[PDB]
Amino acid sequence: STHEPLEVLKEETVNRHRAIVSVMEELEAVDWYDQRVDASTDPELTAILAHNRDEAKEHAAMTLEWLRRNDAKWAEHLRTYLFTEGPIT
Amino acid sequence: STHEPLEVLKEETVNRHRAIVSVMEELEAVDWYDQRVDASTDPELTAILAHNRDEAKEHAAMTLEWLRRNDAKWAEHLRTYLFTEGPIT
Amino acid sequence: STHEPLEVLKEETVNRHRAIVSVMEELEAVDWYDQRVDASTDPELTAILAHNRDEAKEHAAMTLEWLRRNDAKWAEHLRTYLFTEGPIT
Amino acid sequence: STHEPLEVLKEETVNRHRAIVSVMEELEAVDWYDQRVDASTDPELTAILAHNRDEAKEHAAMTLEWLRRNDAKWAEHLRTYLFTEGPITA
Amino acid sequence: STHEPLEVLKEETVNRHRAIVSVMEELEAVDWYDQRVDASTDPELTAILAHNRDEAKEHAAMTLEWLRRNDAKWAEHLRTYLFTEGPITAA
Amino acid sequence: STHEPLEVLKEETVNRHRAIVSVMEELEAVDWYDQRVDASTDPELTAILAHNRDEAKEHAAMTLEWLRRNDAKWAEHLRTYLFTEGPITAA
Amino acid sequence: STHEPLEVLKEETVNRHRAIVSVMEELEAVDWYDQRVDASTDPELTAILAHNRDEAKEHAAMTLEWLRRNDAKWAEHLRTYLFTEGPIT
Amino acid sequence: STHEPLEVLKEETVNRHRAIVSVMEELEAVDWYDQRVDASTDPELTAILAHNRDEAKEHAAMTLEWLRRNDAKWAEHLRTYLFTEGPIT
Amino acid sequence: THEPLEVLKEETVNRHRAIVSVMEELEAVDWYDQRVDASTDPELTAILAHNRDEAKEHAAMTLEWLRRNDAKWAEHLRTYLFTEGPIT
Amino acid sequence: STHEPLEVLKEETVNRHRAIVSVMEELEAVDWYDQRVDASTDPELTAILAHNRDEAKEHAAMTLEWLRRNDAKWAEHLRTYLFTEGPITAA
Ligand SMILES: [Ca+2]
Ligand SMILES: [Ca+2]
Ligand SMILES: [Ca+2]
Ligand SMILES: [Ca+2]
Ligand SMILES: [Ca+2]
Ligand SMILES: [Ca+2]
Ligand SMILES: [Ca+2]
Ligand SMILES: [Ca+2]
Ligand SMILES: [Ca+2]
Ligand SMILES: [Ca+2]
Repeated sequence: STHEPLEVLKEETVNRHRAIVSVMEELEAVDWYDQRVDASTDPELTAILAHNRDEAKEHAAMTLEWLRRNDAKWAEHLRTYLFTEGPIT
Repeated sequence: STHEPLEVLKEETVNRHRAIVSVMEELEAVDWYDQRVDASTDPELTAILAHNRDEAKEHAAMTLEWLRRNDAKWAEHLRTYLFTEGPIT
Repeated sequence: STHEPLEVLKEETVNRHRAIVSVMEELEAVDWYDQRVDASTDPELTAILAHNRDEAKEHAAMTLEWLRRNDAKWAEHLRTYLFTEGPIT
Repeated sequence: STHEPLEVLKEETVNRHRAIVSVMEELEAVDWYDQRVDASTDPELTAILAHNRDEAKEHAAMTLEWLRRNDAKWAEHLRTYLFTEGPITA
Repeated sequence: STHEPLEVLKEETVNRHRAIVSVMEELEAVDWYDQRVDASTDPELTAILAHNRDEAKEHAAMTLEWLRRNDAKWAEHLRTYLFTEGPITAA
Repeated sequence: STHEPLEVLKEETVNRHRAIVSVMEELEAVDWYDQRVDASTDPELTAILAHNRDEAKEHAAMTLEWLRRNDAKWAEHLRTYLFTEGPITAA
Repeated sequence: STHEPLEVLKEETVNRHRAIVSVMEELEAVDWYDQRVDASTDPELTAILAHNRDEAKEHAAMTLEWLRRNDAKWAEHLRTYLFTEGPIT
Repeated sequence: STHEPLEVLKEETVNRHRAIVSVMEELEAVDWYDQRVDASTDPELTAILAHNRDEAKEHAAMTLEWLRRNDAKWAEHLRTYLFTEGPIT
Repeated sequence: THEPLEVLKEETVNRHRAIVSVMEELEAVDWYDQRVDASTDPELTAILAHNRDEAKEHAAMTLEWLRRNDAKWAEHLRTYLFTEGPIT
Repeated sequence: STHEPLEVLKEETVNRHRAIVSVMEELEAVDWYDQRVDASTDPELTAILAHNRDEAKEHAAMTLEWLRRNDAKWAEHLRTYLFTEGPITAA
């Protein structure tokens, strides 16, 4: 799944790759589920989709915390912006 | 770029979609630049890749804070896990 | 995301499409997470990956039950084969 | 077709991957056949498409049962939700 | 799924399109199932994969017959080569 | 092109893979050409596209006969459905 | 199949697009068949693959001639290079 | 980028593969550039797109000539159809 | 385009046409250069190398168009192109 | 991610591949961000998308300068066309 041969990648880079691709996939599921929630015409399906959507958000947050704890720039940049109140830029 | 027709999607669902795909694309850049930092045999190139990598993390962090502020479950789940101690699970 | 124009599709066919593609995406996550569990060299990440894997199984099971309740041949075939003993064929 | 190198995967993981990808592909045929069934304007084709659709559902059910027999969490989560009444999110 | 807009396609062209992509997908399943059958190390799964494989061949054959009945050049070319005996590049 | 590593695939499985992906690719061409035949506004091009469409049908037919000769379930199911009359799903 | 909306494309541009992608698809078949001919271990299959390879070349040549007749600079550049002797550059 | 293992491919097959994919990519650029030419509303951009378009045609023609010189059936079939009059089929 | 053309400004769409063109020429530059290294036929190698370097030229032309038509492209290309010393 | 085997590629070819795909990806982000900037109906998001858009341009320029320094034909052609006046096709 990597762009460079594993041969040249440090173990920490590959573990971070595993986490990053996990966040990406959960983010995608969040988005597609939210779209289906809006478009669904069956309320029983809509409740299932909306539930799965919100657990995908939890999966992403758990993996993002792992990245925060194992990558200094992630911790630094996440600390600057997350859980703030003023204008983001 | 959306999976359901825009006509059935709420405005704010589409704006969250724009933010989520942005975070996904910045996450992909972080992973790919990080792999290329490891594999590059040109130090001047490596310094550029590393700089771009870490700015992609900042772009992800800003856009993520926007998601947190505009989605009740992103705020709940991010609050649960980010900058915590002890087992993420 | 549909192969035929929404004008010619029954509303229920589109709802079933929303469910099928959700299950497919959950199955993909189960598989990918399980492969990352085997390959991970960080025990914390492995624990997150395994947790997300097993919740993806739950999401699939939930959505599959919706299909079962909303499609006569899913109900027939799932009842023939699930929770059985002896050769599946 | 695996995302991690086969050297690091347990044999059982790779066999479950084979089953999972099989279920995914049968589900996709189910969805596409059903959409084609709605859109077809040839009755003889529609009958073939609907026949193939419903056998794809059967292939998926067979492979899902194998997964249930070979994975404790699949067996648990399928047990909880399949063949129930009432809200699924309960 | 079509490469040209539906407005310019004849209805029968679109029906043949539906038949063709079905056959393609059944063929893809035949091939992947057979590879997984070779590679599987679990005999219970292998029996399932092989059963699904051969049912996919049936799905392809059924849809192929529909194409044969609804397209004269399919009928011509399938008649030239199927169920023959000699070298195939000569019939 | 294979979904499992070559070192676990039997040679005959890989040859059938080569034949199957060939039929799939010719089928794709038949469909795409036929759609372009409907949409084209230049008659000289249309005649070329149709010629190519129908030669793609022949390529698929030749390769299908190889499959029939090299796989007993292809032989069985194709014999059941090709060149028949009456409902296809009842043969 | 077009990258710009059909309503802004001239009709001649769309016909050339039909021809160009046909040549591309036939070129791909020539290449893929030639690789399979080299790799095949069944002589009866190989003869079929090679027959189809060389017909895909004929299809490409035919379609390219239509393009040549319908595009002034296809005609000019093909006339410059085809059927020459000496370094192509 | 080849479909069969390089170990079983003949040297000439791999070189023709490099030439064929090059012709394919130049043809694609001709088509996409021509579509952008029709749709562009900036005259300076349009001039660049058309200029690059006609050079991609020259690149394809050069590479096709190499194929003609290095493949007897390309030579036969191009000779049959290129620079002719009357019905191509 | 990733958003509907009806919500996009006309200049935005023209910059899209330019950006995707540069991207496709860059990809050709990269693929041609890899093929130049791997080619075992001398006349082919010369064609690939010629096509490679013309794609670079196409990219340069289309980038200049962007520079003339986007103030941030002009600023950032002015900051870094043709400089001495560390790029970061 | 290379199309030829790494064995046969010169090291500078692989490093230029790393630079080129980086530029492509930053360019893609410039384009997608700008289209999202046009289409966004939330001004706080728009400000983020637009800031990110303009930093992608800087990333592209930095990497392009590296290519210019490491490739004579990039240096030649960029010198011909960048920061000029008049018809671009003629300089
Ligand atoms: Ca605070
Ligand atoms: Ca990207
Ligand atoms: Ca996914
Ligand atoms: Ca499929
Ligand atoms: Ca056998
Ligand atoms: Ca094809
Ligand atoms: Ca023929
Ligand atoms: Ca391209
Ligand atoms: Ca125009
Ligand atoms: Ca030039």
